[PDB]
Amino acid sequence: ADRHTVFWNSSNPKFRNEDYTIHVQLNDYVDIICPHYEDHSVADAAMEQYILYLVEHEEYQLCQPQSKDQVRWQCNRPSAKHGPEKLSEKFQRFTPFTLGKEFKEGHSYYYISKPIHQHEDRCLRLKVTVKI
Amino acid sequence: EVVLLDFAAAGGELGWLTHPYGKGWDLMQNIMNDMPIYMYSVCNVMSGDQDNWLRTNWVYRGEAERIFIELKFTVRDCNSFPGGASSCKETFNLYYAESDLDYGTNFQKRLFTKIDTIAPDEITVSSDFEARHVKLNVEERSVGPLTRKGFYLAFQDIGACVALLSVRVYYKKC
Repeated sequence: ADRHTVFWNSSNPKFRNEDYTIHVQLNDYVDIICPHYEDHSVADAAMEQYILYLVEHEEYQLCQPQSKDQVRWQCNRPSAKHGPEKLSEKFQRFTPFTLGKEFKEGHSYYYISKPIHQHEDRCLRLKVTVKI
Repeated sequence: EVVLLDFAAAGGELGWLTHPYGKGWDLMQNIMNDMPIYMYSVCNVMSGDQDNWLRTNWVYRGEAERIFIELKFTVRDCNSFPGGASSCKETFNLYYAESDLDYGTNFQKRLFTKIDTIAPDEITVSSDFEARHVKLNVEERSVGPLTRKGFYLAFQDIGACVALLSVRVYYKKC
């Protein structure tokens, strides 16, 4: 598939106006790349970490999950030896796994985060629209 | 029990060969019971002609002669799709092969022997999505005597909607 890379970190200016949106096709992947740090550049406490949620429009608008059920992934490996922790979501129409998400042409879908290096100063969120 | 392979225990660090490349089985990530898990999944139940293979790494046999192979997996009912998928299946095939050398990326179907056609004891239906109900099947088979230096397992999908969450291979000592 075409894959779409999203760097999920507060330094990414794409998040600056709270309206980061990407446009994908069915069966594309979105690779959400967690913040990641080389072994000495930044103090441990300054390293960003997030809970990622996949939520409905109302939760995206409020930037607040409605329930823990919406946790999609956690960016909790900020200095992992191999490189950044990555969530790779395939925008597939059907799943055999009932905790996962189905995606439809012509629909839009939403990720928000909450910080674990938690002074929530700012909303990071993402809208993904699936074409026909 | 001496465990020779355990997919879930690798926590996503283990990647298996897929054939044909970029069609078929995909490694997916989800949270279940508040922990991150990985699974190989495929669901091409609408189109013609699926023949998607997932093959493990080469597994060194050591002294194992008879291995037990435990699978845990979900399968979705072919009647649970809006279309009505007339090319949908609810089984998949389990195979193995022994070899004295790892072939690496040179995957040859013909060297594999079928162990079994695997079917879900409990099928996933529509109403399971809204209930967030996971019907996780368990099937175990055994193969032997093994005699070569290592072996592979492989899974062949022919148009089912299947997620494979656990593959454990072990032998028994006394």
